[PDB]
Amino acid sequence: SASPAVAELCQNTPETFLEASKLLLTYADNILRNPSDEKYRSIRIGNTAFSTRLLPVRGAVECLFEMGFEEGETHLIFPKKASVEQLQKIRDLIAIERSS
Amino acid sequence: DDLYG
Repeated sequence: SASPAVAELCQNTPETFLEASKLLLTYADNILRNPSDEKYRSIRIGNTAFSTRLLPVRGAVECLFEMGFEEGETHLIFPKKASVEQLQKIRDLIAIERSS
Repeated sequence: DDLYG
């Protein structure tokens, strides 16, 4: 498990790292723990939290892409084809760094 | 704080 996105995410300041990694864990966990709830599979690119606290942060959007999200015009979508396994892998990597 | 919509 050697993620370029997670390594980049860890290069942020402690404060920003915490803020962004927290959001990333929530996006992952909501899908992992509610796999039949479609509402957790799409994130609006213009959502205030997402656009201001996640997207501007080096490494963070790439963590979503490595999890399996795809970028549409207005949303990032976790598609039907995407494995929980790859999603879980990135969640686990980020959580280690938050405990670290 | 809504993260989705």
